[PDB]
Amino acid sequence: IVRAFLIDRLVNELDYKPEYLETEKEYTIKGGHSKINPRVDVLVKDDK
Amino acid sequence: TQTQREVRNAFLFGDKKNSENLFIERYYQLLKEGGRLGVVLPESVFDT
Repeated sequence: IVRAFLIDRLVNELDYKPEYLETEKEYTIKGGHSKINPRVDVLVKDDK
Repeated sequence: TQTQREVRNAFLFGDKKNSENLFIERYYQLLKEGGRLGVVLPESVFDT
């Protein structure tokens, strides 16, 4: 629920294009501990 | 402007403003190993 609200506010209230957005990005480099290969919750980018 | 900025991450030569040439890159992205390509490209690809 909070993730969905964050996505809505970022795309609309924060005026960030929805294409420049990722939800889950697995990393087998063991970037911490979320799952067996920890992932992200929200990520937004510029044209790179 | 916005369209060019939104696409200059999926193509090697997205920075160059020759968007006509982007189709050939898309053709490579679509064809599987061993596929066949047939196009009607203008002479500028061949001579300029």
